[PDB]
Amino acid sequence: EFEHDLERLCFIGGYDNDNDKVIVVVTKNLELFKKYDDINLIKEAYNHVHKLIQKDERYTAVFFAHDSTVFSYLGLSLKAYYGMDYYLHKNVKAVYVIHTDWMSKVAIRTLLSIASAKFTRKFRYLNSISDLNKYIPLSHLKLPPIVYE
Amino acid sequence: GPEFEHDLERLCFIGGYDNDNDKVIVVVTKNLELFKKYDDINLIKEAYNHVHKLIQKDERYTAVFFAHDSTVFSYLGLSLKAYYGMDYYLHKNVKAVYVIHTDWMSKVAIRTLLSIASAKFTRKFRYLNSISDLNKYIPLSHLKLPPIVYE
Amino acid sequence: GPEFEHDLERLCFIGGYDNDNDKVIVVVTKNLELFKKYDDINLIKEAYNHVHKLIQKDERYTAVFFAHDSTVFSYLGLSLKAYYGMDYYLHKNVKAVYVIHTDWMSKVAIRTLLSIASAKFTRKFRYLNSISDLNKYIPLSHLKLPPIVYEF
Amino acid sequence: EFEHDLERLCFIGGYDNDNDKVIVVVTKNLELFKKYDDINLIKEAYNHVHKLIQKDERYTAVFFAHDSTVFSYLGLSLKAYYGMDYYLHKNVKAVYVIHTDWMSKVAIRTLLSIASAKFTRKFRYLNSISDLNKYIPLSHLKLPPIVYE
Repeated sequence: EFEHDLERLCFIGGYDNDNDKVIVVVTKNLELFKKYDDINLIKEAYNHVHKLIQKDERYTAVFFAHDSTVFSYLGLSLKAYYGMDYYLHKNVKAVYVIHTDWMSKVAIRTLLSIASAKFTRKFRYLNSISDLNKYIPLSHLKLPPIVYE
Repeated sequence: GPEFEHDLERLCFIGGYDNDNDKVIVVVTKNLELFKKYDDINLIKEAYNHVHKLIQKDERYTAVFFAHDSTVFSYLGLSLKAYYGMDYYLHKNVKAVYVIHTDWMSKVAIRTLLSIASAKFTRKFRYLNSISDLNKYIPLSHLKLPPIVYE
Repeated sequence: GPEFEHDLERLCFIGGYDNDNDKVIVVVTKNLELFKKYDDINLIKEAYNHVHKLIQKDERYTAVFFAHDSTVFSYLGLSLKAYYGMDYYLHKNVKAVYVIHTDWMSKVAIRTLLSIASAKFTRKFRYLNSISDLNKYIPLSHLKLPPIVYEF
Repeated sequence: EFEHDLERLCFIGGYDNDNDKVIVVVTKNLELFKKYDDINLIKEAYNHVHKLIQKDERYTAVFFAHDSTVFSYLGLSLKAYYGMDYYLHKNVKAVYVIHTDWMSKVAIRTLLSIASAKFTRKFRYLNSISDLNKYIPLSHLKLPPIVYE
């Protein structure tokens, strides 16, 4: 029975401290489904998550990305998570990706950081060293001569 | 070898401290050309490692990027791409970051738009290194976890 | 001046043809070095101008990015970024885009994620240069247009 | 009055051949509000547009971006368009942005080209020049000697 394989790829692991669902997906386990022939997978996957999250439920998603990357399993899991109906995106408290390779780590942090308004507000674009003196005193910094020419 | 770690310090270093006495780490972008002379090294990985020891896991700090003349490019482009894929704590804990470029608008017009179009969905995500880091956000006692987070 | 136009052709040129005799336009990325010598200029706008003369509107072609080098940069990210902000017809009409680089994944890992997370809404957009170009898609006779698209 | 300064920024300019609305936004016309004070502008705007597109209704949207960049007017009109309830994004058939400055044109084309799956499908990452031979024959190419060291 493959409905069991499909239950070790994605399952309800717990219920956090607010009593809302915490659904786990273990991306590396997308390899069990290679053994089947003439399957869809993403429709099987989509109707299964629909069985684990009904409409109106606020939940948390957690992706265990051990032994997968943006170019293999974690790529498709996340692409597939993005293709979900909007209510799944509206109703998540947070998505967690845990432990992937170095590439994908810095791929993810870049995407998240482009999206972090809290952070992109912190930038301040000045035209020369002179205009910095107002915020950080130039008498407080040892700098090479390159920054002065 | 050691010449490499010294070129790292000419690229990124603590220049001084502000009032409230916190680090002001500068990156003299330009100085990335010092690395063109090298054989095989993942520069960006070694550079992330250097910053990680310049600023420890909780201390508010300031960052400033110098890149005055245009050229091809000022490599300011690549320095902020690197800074954007850095650890999360380095973004939450930074007080302000100053770029000195003049022609900045042409650079960061693309990144301003990608930020505009960033979905509301993708602002919910957070990357974590080990599964222990997921505690504090969700207590792992509430959870059955797959056998791979165990030996 | 003329030296600048020559460094442009050393960077991006027509390389050859395939079948039915469609241009293969090579860009050797390591050749962005030639422009560090210069002062002033918007290199990115000059290169966009140069490609426009190398490939006319509706005409299929193949692109090849040569970046086998290493150190600070292969120049492949900077010239792929430049390629992504080119007019839509250059992307519709390219047959294939061969990027010759060893360590390529570590660069395009970031763009693969941004494409994954790109919304379906964003995919509905299109930039047009002039109000005239909109006629193709929605007929302008059907519409009241604000006086601003006019010059009474 | 002020409700009389919105129809000049957003109107149902007409209908396409398939008999669905087309909504014009003229991003420039957005300083007719610096003269008001108190006015929140963003919520009045959302209310106005909600009165031109009914919930179940497919439409087009065109942005006349004459005299605006990603750093003014056009940037806020798009940040605002992105802030809208999901049905406005599900329901558009297309979004046209017309005639902005060179920066923004390049910024817009870049975002769309990351989005465009048909485009990014066309890349093939070969490891060295030798592998290019199976696709484009090197008999056919004038190349500098650099591509061969």
